Parts: sequence; structure tokens; C-alpha cells
Amino acid sequence: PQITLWKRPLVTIRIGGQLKEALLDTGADDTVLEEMNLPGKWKPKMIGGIGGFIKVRQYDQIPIEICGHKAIGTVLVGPTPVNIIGRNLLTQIGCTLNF
Amino acid sequence: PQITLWKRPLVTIRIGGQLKEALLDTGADDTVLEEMNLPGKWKPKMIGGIGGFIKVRQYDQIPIEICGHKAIGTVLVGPTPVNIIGRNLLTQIGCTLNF
Ligand SMILES: CC[C@H](C)CN(C[C@@H](O)[C@H](Cc1ccccc1)NC(=O)OC[C@H](C)C(=O)OC)S(=O)(=O)c1ccc(OC)cc1
Repeated sequence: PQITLWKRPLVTIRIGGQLKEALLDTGADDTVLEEMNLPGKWKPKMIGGIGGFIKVRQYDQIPIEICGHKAIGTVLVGPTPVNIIGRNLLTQIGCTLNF
Repeated sequence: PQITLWKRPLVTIRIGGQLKEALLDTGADDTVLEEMNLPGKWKPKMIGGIGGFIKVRQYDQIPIEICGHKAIGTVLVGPTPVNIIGRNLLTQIGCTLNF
């Protein structure tokens, strides 16, 4: 598909047995999801953006389906105001910027 | 061009006669550049990201040439972690997401 940018590029993702709305975010190196109690091991991490840093939990090898395209990789979980699909998963679903 | 996402989508922009590197950021509503001087009146504004809120200066109707494509629109200036081209200008240059 092609997604224009008049509005936020929110799409449906499926992770850990839940469907969620998330931004397709070319400015995000990593994928950052709203607080959720995912199973398995994790590592603490702090990530920085506008306003400063937040603390997140890094889960690896998590299956995430994005608009019917399967992905698997690292997901960071923490108190973000929006779910963010970052480049680590965008590349896996074949996403490019075009102009 | 078509830009893949295995690396950060950084491009050269021209603004006020100066060349800068900036990130094509589909998760940013607005364009925000690190501290710099721009001519004309500005309005104080606050914007919020993953780490909270910052104060910025809002300059309106500013020409920016982004990887050879012309835009004229709102540019925020303040303590962003990196130079960001957001959707307000991405739309002007005809940028879409494709997968
Ligand atoms: C440093 C470049 C940018 C700021 C990184 N961020 C991605 C941005 O696309 C980020 C995504 C986001 C949107 C809304 C609320 C919170 C986050 N955009 C963002 O902060 O936009 C804030 C507002 C809406 C704006 O337009 O400001 C100019 S991030 O902070 O969300 C982020 C940081 C590290 C990551 O992985 C290491 C992933 C995401």
C-alpha cells in the first residue's frame, strides 16, 4: 500500500495476542509500545526523544504483525504516549519513503 | 527518490541559505530544528514528545528545500535531540510511505 502523511500514519498491529494502533515511524530507530505485561525476559534501557528520556523494557524476538505483514524483533515497552513501529520492523515489512 | 530504512533517513536541507542534515520523521507532526537563527517574528510554542514537553520558537511560512524538493511552511526551533522534518513539510514534498 501507499500511505500519505496528511494525518498520522497509524495502522493496526498484532503483538503478544493483542491488536493495537501504532505509528509507522521512520524517525524511530526502535519499536516502542505502550505499557503491556509481555511474557519473557527483558533488559532495562533508556531511550531519548523530544523532552528527554524514558525508561523501557527491552524484549527480543517478539512476533509483531503490521497490516498483515509478519515481523519479528525487538520491542521496547514503557510509558510512551503512542505505540511506535520503528525501523527495526519497518524494514522487515518492506517499507520505504518515496517522493 | 525511494529511501529504505536500514539506516536513518537523513537528508540534506537548505534553509536560510544554510545546509543542514535532517531526519525524515513520519512520527513527527511538525518540523523542529536545533537552535539556530531565522529571520522574522516567531511565536513561543510548546511541543511534547516521548520524554515530555519543550519550549520552541515557531517560525511560519519559511522556505525549506528538502533533498531538492521545495516546501514553504512552519519550522520550529528549539532543543530537539536532532533536526526533524515532520509531516507538515513531508506532505508538501509529496512524501509517502510504501510497502
Ligand atoms: C530522536 C528523533 C525522534 C524525536 C525520536 N522519536 C520518534 C518520533 O517520530 C516521535 C514519535 C512520537 C510521537 C508522539 C509522541 C511521542 C513520540 N515524534 C515526536 O516526538 O513528535 C512529537 C510531536 C508530535 C512533534 O511533532 O514534535 C515535533 S521517539 O522519541 O519516539 C523515539 C526515540 C528512540 C527510539 O528508539 C531508539 C524510538 C522512538
